[PDB]
Amino acid sequence: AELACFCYPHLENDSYKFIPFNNLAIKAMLTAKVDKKDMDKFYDSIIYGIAPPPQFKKRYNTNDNSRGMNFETIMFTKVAMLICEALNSLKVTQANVSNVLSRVVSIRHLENLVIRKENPQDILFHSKDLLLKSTLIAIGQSKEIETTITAEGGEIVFQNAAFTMWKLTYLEHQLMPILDQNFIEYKVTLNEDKPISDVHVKELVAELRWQYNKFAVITHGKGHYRIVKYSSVANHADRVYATFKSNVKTGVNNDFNLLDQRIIWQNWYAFTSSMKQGNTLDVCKRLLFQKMKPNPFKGLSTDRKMDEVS
Amino acid sequence: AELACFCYPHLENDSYKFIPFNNLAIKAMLTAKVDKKDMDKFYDSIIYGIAPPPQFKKRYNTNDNSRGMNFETIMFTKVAMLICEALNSLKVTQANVSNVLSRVVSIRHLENLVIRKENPQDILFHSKDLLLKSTLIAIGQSKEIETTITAEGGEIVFQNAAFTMWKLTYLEHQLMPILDQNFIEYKVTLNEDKPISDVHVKELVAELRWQYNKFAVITHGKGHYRIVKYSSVANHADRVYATFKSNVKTGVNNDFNLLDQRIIWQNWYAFTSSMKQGNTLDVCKRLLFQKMKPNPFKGLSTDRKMDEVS
Amino acid sequence: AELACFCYPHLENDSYKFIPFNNLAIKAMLTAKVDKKDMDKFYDSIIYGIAPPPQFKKRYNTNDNSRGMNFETIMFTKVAMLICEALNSLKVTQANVSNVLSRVVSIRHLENLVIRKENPQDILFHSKDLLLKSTLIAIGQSKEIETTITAEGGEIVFQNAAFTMWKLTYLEHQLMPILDQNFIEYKVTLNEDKPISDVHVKELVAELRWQYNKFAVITHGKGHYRIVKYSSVANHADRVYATFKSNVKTGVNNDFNLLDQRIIWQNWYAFTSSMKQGNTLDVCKRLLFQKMKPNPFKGLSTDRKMDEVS
Amino acid sequence: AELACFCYPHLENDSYKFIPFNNLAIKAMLTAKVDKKDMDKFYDSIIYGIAPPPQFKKRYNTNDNSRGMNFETIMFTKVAMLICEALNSLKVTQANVSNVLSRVVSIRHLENLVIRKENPQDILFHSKDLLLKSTLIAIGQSKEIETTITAEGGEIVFQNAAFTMWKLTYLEHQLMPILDQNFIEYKVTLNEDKPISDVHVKELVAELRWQYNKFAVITHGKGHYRIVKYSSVANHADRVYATFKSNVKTGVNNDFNLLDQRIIWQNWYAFTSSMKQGNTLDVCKRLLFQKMKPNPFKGLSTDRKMDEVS
Amino acid sequence: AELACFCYPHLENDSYKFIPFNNLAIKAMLTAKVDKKDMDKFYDSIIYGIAPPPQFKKRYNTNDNSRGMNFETIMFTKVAMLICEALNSLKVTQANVSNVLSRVVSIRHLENLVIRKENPQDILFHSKDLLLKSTLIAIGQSKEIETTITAEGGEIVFQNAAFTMWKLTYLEHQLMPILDQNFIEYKVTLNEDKPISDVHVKELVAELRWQYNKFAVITHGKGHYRIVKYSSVANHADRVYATFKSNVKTGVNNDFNLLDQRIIWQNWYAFTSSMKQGNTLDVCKRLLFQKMKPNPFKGLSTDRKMDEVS
Amino acid sequence: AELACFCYPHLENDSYKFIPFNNLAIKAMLTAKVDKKDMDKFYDSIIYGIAPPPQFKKRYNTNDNSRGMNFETIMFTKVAMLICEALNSLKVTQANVSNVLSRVVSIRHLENLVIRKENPQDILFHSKDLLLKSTLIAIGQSKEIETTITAEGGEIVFQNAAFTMWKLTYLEHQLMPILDQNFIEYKVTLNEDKPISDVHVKELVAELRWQYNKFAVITHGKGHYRIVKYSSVANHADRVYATFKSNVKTGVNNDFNLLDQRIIWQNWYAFTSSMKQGNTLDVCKRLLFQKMKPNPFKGLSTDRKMDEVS
Ligand SMILES: [Mg+2]
Ligand SMILES: [Mg+2]
Ligand SMILES: [Mg+2]
Ligand SMILES: [Mg+2]
Ligand SMILES: [Mg+2]
Ligand SMILES: [Mg+2]
Repeated sequence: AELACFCYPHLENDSYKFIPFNNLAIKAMLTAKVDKKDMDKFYDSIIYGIAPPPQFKKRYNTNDNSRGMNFETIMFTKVAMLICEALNSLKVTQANVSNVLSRVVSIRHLENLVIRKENPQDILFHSKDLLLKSTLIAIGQSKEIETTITAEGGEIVFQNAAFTMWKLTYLEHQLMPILDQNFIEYKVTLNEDKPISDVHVKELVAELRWQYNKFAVITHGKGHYRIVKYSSVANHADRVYATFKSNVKTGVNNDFNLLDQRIIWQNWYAFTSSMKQGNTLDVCKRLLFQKMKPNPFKGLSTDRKMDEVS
Repeated sequence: AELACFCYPHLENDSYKFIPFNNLAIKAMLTAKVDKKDMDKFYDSIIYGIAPPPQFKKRYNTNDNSRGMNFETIMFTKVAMLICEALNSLKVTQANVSNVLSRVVSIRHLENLVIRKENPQDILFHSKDLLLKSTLIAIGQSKEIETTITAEGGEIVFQNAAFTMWKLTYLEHQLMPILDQNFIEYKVTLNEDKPISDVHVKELVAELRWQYNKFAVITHGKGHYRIVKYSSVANHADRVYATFKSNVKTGVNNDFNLLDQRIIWQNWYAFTSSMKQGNTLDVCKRLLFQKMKPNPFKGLSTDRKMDEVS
Repeated sequence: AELACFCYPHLENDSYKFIPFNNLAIKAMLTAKVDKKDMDKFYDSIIYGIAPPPQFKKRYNTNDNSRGMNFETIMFTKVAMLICEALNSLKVTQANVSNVLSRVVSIRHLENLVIRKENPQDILFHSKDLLLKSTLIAIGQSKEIETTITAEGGEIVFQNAAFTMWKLTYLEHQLMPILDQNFIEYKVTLNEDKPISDVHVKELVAELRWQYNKFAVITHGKGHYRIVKYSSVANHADRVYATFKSNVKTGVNNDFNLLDQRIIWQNWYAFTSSMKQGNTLDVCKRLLFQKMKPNPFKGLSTDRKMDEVS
Repeated sequence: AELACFCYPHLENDSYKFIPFNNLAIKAMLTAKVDKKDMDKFYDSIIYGIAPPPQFKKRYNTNDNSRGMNFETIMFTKVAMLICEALNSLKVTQANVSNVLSRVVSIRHLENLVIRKENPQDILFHSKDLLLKSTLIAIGQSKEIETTITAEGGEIVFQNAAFTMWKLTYLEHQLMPILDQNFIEYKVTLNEDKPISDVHVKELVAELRWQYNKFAVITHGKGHYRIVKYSSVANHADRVYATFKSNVKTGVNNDFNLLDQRIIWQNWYAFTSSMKQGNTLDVCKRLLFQKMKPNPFKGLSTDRKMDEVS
Repeated sequence: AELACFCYPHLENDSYKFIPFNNLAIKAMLTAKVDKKDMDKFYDSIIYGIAPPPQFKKRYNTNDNSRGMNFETIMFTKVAMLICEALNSLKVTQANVSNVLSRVVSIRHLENLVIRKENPQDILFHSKDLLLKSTLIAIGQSKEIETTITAEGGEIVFQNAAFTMWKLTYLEHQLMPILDQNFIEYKVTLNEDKPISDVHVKELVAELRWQYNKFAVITHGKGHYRIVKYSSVANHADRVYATFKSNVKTGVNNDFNLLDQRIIWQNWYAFTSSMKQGNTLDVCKRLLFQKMKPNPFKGLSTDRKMDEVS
Repeated sequence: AELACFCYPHLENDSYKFIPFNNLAIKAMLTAKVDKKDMDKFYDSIIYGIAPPPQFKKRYNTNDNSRGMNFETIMFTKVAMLICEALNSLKVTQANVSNVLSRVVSIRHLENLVIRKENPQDILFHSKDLLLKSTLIAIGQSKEIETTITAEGGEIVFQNAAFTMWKLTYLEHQLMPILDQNFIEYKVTLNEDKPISDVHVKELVAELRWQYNKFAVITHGKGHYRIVKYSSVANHADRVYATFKSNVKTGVNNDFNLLDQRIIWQNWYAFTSSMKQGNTLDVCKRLLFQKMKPNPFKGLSTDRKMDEVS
């Protein structure tokens, strides 16, 4: 959903502060009759303050809508505050306000950060500057790359010198949980942005082949690996391509990190290298469905299997 | 119930302060044997302080009484405090104390205000002067008209530039809930006290005809619409008339706002216009039961129906 | 789903008997690896007997599939028995078996009949020939028209000399309940197949205008009215048309009862009269979205409203 | 545990009938003081009948013993009856009684058969001769090979023309459940005892490599595959060897079916082929821990992965 | 309580049959106003049949009485039936009826027999003649001695060739449970009425010294041992003496089995041998409180302790 | 477990402070792939701080490990803090840090101290110096002897001028409870370290013989008695000997307090006196299993028994 779904802008001393919505103001908005002239304007409830633009009604779950968010949970307020805390660390100028609030962000990413920020064991609980960097990356108002320390979080299921792998907890989420219960996705983040030695890559690939054999290793180009079910690689190719296409139409720069060719699924490296060369979706997606002949380390499966036998 | 059911007056520096009753003092009063000479005087429990006059015993629920209030709930204290907070914002002089405490008020209205005052999303939680205006209107110690910002509250089910419509939550109430579970009533308050354009009236009437077709649109003359079941319009006519009659006997001024003739139920506008002309109950009530031939906007039902089909 | 999802055919003395599936046989089928040569053939589990053809896997709910049926409930067995009881009342010859088992039927209709058959108050519990007629209509192996006595059932919400109106209980269903909780549909069945006097039609239309004002009165042409939300008339038009189209391609006769023009929604009568004239979907569906100028009984709303006021 | 833990022998007309123990007779036995002269003799409680020999005390769970069985469950009686039903289908002669009752059997195998026998969907519920064959195989009083139709049961997780694979449910068991909750074991039984075509083997191996990559495919030589965690192959090698060794000392014939070399784990085929050649445990077990260079079908993993991508 | 608390006599063909009371007839009796002339006569409720004599009111628990029985439990009916079943196995003649019904019996003993009779594992469930012998002993209408096979029952906590020891379950009882939760009593019954070898006595005494060191071994003279807390031996001496005294006044024969002098508590053997010589209570009870110098088997404690160390 | 399982060292101003681990840092460590070069080094999670050395993985309960501790309970943090509070009361120098953190301690002892420290009735709650002395004794960084005031705690079941006896509550523990539910152990601590008069010893031995007859009175040499089941004396002899042996190899001084010969179990005094003379395990352990002929106070059992009879 867009940032304008959680906060509205307020000017103070020619510097913009952002304010979370009340959920009762959202609920009043969803019952409002509004002119089409006013659907892009912020709504005013008399009782509960300002509400998002009525054009965003579909972002909110209703008796009719299940494809939105659960805006009446406490989590909605925590995520709105988190966004607002980060938008206020910038001082957005009037020229920029409409653009920042238009940015579409992952609610599940933001919720996971709240879970990190409120956990006293997590470094984000103790470093207001780390949390701010983490949130700024999430809401796309920073060009730093998400790494382990700035990751959205989840359950750590594997760690080594170079990588931390997280299980994404989206089924348990309060604000916008994934509905199909057959969902499983993992994330591999970089600990540092340095080059990685071959042994630390071998360790990762061994774990993925042994424990995540039914998962593809892909990426959306923003610097980290995503461990997704093979039955969903086709949908991921669609969304990655739409984003690559939409950014070519808008002029936004498309720098896509293909990551290590030894870790990424071979077919996915093909589909995304082709995409990075400029080919259309159909040229690109057909490479997902080919069976390619060749790979990087051999016998990794056997080593781990023989370790278990002991 | 009368204001004297929640507070008693105490003098300090020739200015009256009001003090909420303890519910255990009420419970002691309900067991007291009192002279008829003393039934209009405030009762003294030895253990729990002052108690309402014993003539008010019927206002309180007992093993025998179900037509009173649940004075032992925490809500009774909150409502008593709310009343007392407003009575203390005035400085009632000795000549006036008996009259203010004699005023009969809607407990359900007062309870709903408590629900607004204790809700951090509600403007009443943040504006002590709005809350005071709201309470003063409720306890009839102000001649301002209830509007959306000063409304008793409830669930917002419709809003536009001119109107907010509230569902009255009286079944869930703690202090004096409505007992029949077949109850449904709605309230339409004015957002501002200005004149209203024809489009904003058309929007309201369309919603009422489409979503509240089984409800009459009536008013008690105090500036807002009440959406009530047709099976209860007869009882409402009684109470509105009794009030109009009792105020003619007492000399209290009867200014009755008939509201927009395009919104009010046609028959009800008739019964109340006749009442405002001075006719008796029987002349007036018989106009409720006539079927009148004609109305203000045609095809509003069809427009909304055709919108839904898309 | 097709009849072959609940029973398989077995020959005895050149007369076909049908046998319900075990749900564990279905569960074994859903784990089976089967040649494409064999996907239209009945599956053999070793432990639990015969199972439906693997081409029907999608009809059954899985960890992956939610758009099928809950075949592991007791209700699945009751519905399979009901089908089988009716298929055995016929003696289907070898030429016919594949055609009967190919027939697609409403599981919710069949489940509702089970609820009637097992209820000792219901005439279906007492008349094995009524139940058989009811089931034969449901599984499309009879050309009699569904009437009140043979209806699928539900909660009776209105009855008069000519009509019974049923609320469809599909949200509570065990085998294939409707998932959106915003669902409400009603059914109006004929008590007898005779002509209906004008007063009995006036009674029905009055109830629908007063109590079901937010519902369209439509029909699928098989002899009874369906009371559906206006927001769903578009989807109903699609399915009715597909059926009318698919039967023109297959040569199946399309007799469509347009029912009383005074009861059916005006726009729907148009879309279906146009369909019955042979026009394409787009010519027909556009008549759903027009606003037409004129209707049959006037003042019915007012009469019922005035009755309530008393 | 030994068969003498569930039944005792009783002679009628020079033919032996077997009788299940009462669990209260077992409980009396566990409190009994018995001469060492009598520890191999059946115990007599006065109140509850005959009880197992006191030398079997350790087979029964106590406040002190957790490595025995839950003899006070209803399941103990069902398993005792099942054993007794099968022992009575034979007519064991006096020379044989001590030998049959000495036979050690898998309680979990017997419990699983009870779960099949009491399930109306299961063929064992309907065929008293199949159930008897199944039980006779289980209690080692038959030289037929366990196949799908005679299998102990469990959840079917894969089936094809040649094989059925079962998940062993031992954690849910009442009489002697597996305690570590980290347990998972699967069983692959033959549907028929015929030769198996190469495609049906390819189908099995593809499923095992894709869905059971973290499992070894081994066998105990009695005609079916066992899918066990690699971390437990070492323990299985011990038990298989002890049995092979103990049968060489006792003269019992050791026919060990090595099954298909394309399905069995390569190392396990080695350890068991060596065992079948007569080598000692240490020569044999060391072959489990080698990493061997080569295998039967290549690209099976890739085919299944590419199927999922579609 | 007396037998007349559970049944009343009814004559048929000059042979007496006994009939259980309805608990509602008892409840009517406890509200009845009755002449003192009629307190020893059976009461007639009009609605529920015959009720016990009103002189027995104190035997029944009331809002006022806790020292009686819970006559409204199902257990009361089962115990009444058990008594009645045994009274009907005799054919009590008119001369005898008043005497049998006057007999005072242990309700807890009778309840325990019901628990044995309704247990399919218990021989009493299968032998109507054993159950009858057991009940006849209990209600003192038989001079046979209670043994293991005829015991009242409970949990078996020790058994050997000569003895069975039972834990008395009186805290869990439905009809008349022991109220202090600090209660523990055990019973040692003879398996046969033969002489007992010295090893089987050594086994019993070893178990009592090791596991029941805080318990006295006493007897009430009726052929079995009672394992009671030392803090209650004084009360037991009272009741045993009262019975021995009351039977000397009534002429009932007093045969008191002193049991094995090696098993009985030394002091208790003294108090009861003195009682059997004719001394008064004070001569006898003072022997309970002496500390006597010497005993039968030495080192039994040490043997059992050393067994445990291994 | 070793002290390094709860805290890691941090240097400040050439004085060492110790810091508790986060349990999420431990959980990240248990998923980490670590070089063998690094298994003795403290682990760094990026998100949750420092974690114990990976060589300690087995000290922590996992889905696979039940023989470790429940490090995710709040109790783990309280025990880590308690350790850290005591390690910081010392100022451990760099030479010493590795040695202190290597010390193996009783987690159950530490948990019991937490239960004392957080109890406002306990003197440890009020005396930070008593608590520190108590913890320093527990973690073996003090040579004072545990006494009643510094005891680990538990339920007091007996007290006199010289001794307090505690029931060890290890089954209820959160961090590392004893799993067998058949566990019972008691502790007898000295109130003062003075000589004890003969009457106060007689009082203790009387209580142990009467109420703990099935328990051996032993000691591990550190100044207090342990009341353990005879069935476990053999295991205790093993552990006491291993400690005595391991300290002879390491040069740590072995001062073993044999305590009062009148209180200790005779056989145990023998096994430990022999151990203190230098004999091997087999010479020593065989003295546990002998039956020795003679003891200190006679008739103590009889006195207590006779007290109870009154
Ligand atoms: Mg990415
Ligand atoms: Mg009004
Ligand atoms: Mg139809
Ligand atoms: Mg095998
Ligand atoms: Mg006796
Ligand atoms: Mg010690």
